[PDB]
Amino acid sequence: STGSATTTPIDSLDDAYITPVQIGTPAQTLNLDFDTGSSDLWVFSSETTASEVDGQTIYTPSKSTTAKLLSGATWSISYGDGSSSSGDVYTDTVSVGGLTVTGQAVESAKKVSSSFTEDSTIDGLLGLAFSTLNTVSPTQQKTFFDNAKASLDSPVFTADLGYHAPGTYNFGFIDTTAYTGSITYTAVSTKQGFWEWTSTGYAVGSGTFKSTSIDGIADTGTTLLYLPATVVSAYWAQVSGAKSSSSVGGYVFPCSATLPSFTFGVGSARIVIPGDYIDFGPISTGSSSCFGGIQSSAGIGINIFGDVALKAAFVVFNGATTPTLGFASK
Repeated sequence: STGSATTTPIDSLDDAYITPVQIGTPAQTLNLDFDTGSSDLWVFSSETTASEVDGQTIYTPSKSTTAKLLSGATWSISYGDGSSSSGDVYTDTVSVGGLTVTGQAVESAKKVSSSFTEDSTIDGLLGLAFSTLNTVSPTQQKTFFDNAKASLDSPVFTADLGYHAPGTYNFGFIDTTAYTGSITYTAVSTKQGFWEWTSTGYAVGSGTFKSTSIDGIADTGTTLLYLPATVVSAYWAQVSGAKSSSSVGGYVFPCSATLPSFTFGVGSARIVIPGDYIDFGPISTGSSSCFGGIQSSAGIGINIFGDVALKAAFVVFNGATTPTLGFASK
């Protein structure tokens, strides 16, 4: 089997991407944030505290003839941005782009933190990291990809995120028309539950490539590119007037600037992030200070190849017995 679904930016900045997902019988379609940095499929629901729902579409398990309470199971998750959610668990039929999994754990939110409430465009998350990170207790549950893998034509999914435009998540096949050149594959460590890999270095604009190992995670659920402070300083030093602002919470730059590109290495290959992809717009409405899309990871504990980086590539998440990651230009 295969599946193919379009993923759409939630706003004009590409702050996140939503993909429609069918849950239950008859189908209830929710727009979920596919997140290769976590491993829970959770949704706003009829069980979510009413004051914490503000415009989201909810899953109502009582209206699904295939929903079953997973007795005794609870979940609770906290994300790197400080947001969180928790609740109980149903199993139900879940389909993405024509690919169907029966018996998928659908984690129903009883509580969500304010940032989820305040984002009316995201109805939940669909985790695509390794199932060892799944938070369901006392019986850990598998991701949608883990459940589908055996049925897929090939045990892979691909992320093709657009810049200011829709893109595609495919399951079970590699669309050879969706990228240019060849796909360069690189090793993955699953020891932390992430799609963790080592970039071979970077360049800023037309500058020379610096060969240096940068361990980080391919995370579709993180908006920006978080890299070591040395790398980030070298980037922003090429932008007149750019500075790190403690009050804003990262590097800002004059909105009048033209930003240089940023290149990262994948083995001997190179992925070029155009400068425009690094512009996240005014820090507050009407400001002439703009927020940068490359930020320091120094306070995180891990480097994160988020959407800013991944949207410059066609990315293969290869879930073979030994997982690997593939990157191609597009």
